[PDB]
Amino acid sequence: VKYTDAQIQRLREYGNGTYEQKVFEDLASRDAAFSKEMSVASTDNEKKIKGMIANPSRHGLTQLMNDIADALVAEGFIEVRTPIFISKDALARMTITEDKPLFKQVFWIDEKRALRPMLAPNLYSVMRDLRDHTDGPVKIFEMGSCFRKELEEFTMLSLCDMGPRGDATEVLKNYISVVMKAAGLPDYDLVTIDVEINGQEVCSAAVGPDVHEPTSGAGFGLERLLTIREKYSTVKKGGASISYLNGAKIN
Amino acid sequence: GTVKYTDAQIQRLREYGNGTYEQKVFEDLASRDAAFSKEMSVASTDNEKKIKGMIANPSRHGLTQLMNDIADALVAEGFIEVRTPIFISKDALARMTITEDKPLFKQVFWIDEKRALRPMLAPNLYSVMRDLRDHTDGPVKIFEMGSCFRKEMHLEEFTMLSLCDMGPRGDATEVLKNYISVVMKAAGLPDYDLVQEESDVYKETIDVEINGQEVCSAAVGPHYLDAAHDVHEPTSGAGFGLERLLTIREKYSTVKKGGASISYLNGAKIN
Ligand SMILES: Nc1ncnc2c1ncn2[C@@H]1O[C@H](COP(=O)(O)OP(=O)(O)OP(=O)(O)O)[C@@H](O)[C@H]1O
Ligand SMILES: Nc1ncnc2c1ncn2[C@@H]1O[C@H](COP(=O)(O)O)[C@@H](O)[C@H]1O
Ligand SMILES: [NH3+][C@@H](Cc1ccc2[nH]c3ccccc3c(=O)c2c1)C(=O)O
Ligand SMILES: [Mg+2]
Ligand SMILES: [Mg+2]
Ligand SMILES: [Mg+2]
Repeated sequence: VKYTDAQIQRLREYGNGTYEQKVFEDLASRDAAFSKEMSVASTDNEKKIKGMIANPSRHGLTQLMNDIADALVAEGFIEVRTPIFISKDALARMTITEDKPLFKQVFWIDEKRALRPMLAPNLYSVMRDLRDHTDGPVKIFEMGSCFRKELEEFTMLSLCDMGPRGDATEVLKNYISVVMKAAGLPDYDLVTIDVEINGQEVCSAAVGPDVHEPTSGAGFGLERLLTIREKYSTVKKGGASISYLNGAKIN
Repeated sequence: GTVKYTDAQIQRLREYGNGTYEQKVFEDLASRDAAFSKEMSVASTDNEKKIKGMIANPSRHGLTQLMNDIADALVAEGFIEVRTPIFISKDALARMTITEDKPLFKQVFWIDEKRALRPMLAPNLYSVMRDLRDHTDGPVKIFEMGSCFRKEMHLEEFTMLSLCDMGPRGDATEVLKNYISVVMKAAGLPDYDLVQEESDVYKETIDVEINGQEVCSAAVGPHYLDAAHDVHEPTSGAGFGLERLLTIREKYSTVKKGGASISYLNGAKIN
């Protein structure tokens, strides 16, 4: 006997335990355990919010962004910031056309512009222009909000490099290692390449997608990383919200 | 003399250059045009040097660094850093008194019939601060840094830093002035003026100006706005334009160079 779907939802509202795994042998014992775990979840949540107010910290998502960013700069990556608005033409050069399914997920701002659903269009542009100014490899990254109709707003970390690279795949796997280790998630699986933790995809990366330079890139979902690391019971608690703050429900 | 660079020449000089071209005066058109030619070459050269320096010495972004400098200073003062959604509701805008008839309403980017890109951080911050009051009897002090959007030193996407305090100990105006000092000093801009300005949302604000350029609007209340958000105690708050601060501190010739861009990187044009 397990918690009902409704009970799971109620437990996850204020609690960050792993309630789906629990089994009982009696509706009566399920119900008694549920009552106790709901009370513990709620009191634990209240104590946690009372603690943040009393000892404020950098936001958990901001802290994670800083930890990863300082690691990438030490690896030689330039941090860039690009606009949230992108053009329809930019999406089309990404092959996101009325045909592709991602297109139907795009938030349009007007007839010619959209909220970016990924960071790559802008980063490709910046990377290519930076290469106009140097003979060497160019390595950049951005962290920022992306938007898709479904989290509808999520924070992507995208890194990319252009230029000569001995063993592109090995180099890309090392970039992934730098990020994951800096994020506090050193244990993960690789599946052009996907990063999974217990089957949950947290990164998609690839080597080398009219003359072009060698290029590779990796995109991480930072709320997903934070959720896994802090063992929050939903992906809606660690990022931007007016209901949650650093894992705790404020209302 | 009395001859200046033309408006078009000023725009051309500022594309790659961060000098103060609007101050130049010349005897005649020939001397103006000769100086323009020389200064355009200097600007392009200096710009290329800056780009090559950034490539040789990769760094955090200047806007990110400013955001961290100020945020660390506020957390040290006991402010909670929050992050709230970019999307907000039409009702939330109405609660700020941003309704159909108001000028700012015409500046709003709508996502659908009920939701918009936030033009300001106050709507979400009011909600969060009010809910945090449910959990403490003491001061509630929060801030957010994040993109806001307006149809328009103006950008259509800009980064606001908004702070607010519900129930501070002491006079709300002196407390607000001290918080402004913390931010401005942490931003590397200790010299500024505080100027009363009119506001259709707040009635009157205290603005932070540097050489006449607004970089922040701040206010206590007003009471009708607090009551509209179920807040029944003294509140204050301040909203800073981070690109404006960075532009002034780094002496960039336009506000488009230090923030998010596909043409500029930390003051230098890459294309
Ligand atoms: N379009 C914009 N681009 C860049 N910064 C902006 C923009 N609008 C506002 N800001 C910054 O946000 C701060 C707080 O926003 P506020 O609502 O007071 O702006 P505002 O009074 O409309 O400004 P302005 O008179 O300069 O248009 C402003 O002091 C300014 O520093
Ligand atoms: N709707 C979403 N919510 C949260 N994270 C997302 C979302 N879409 C994509 N991501 C993250 O972004 C990464 C790259 O996305 P994609 O470009 O779709 O492969 C994924 O591996 C996820 O971690
Ligand atoms: N005038 C700008 C500046 C502004 C001024 C007063 C404020 N007071 C507040 C009170 C509670 C919650 C948040 C705020 C806050 O954002 C805030 C911001 C704007 O709002 O765009
Ligand atoms: Mg304005
Ligand atoms: Mg103004
Ligand atoms: Mg103002």
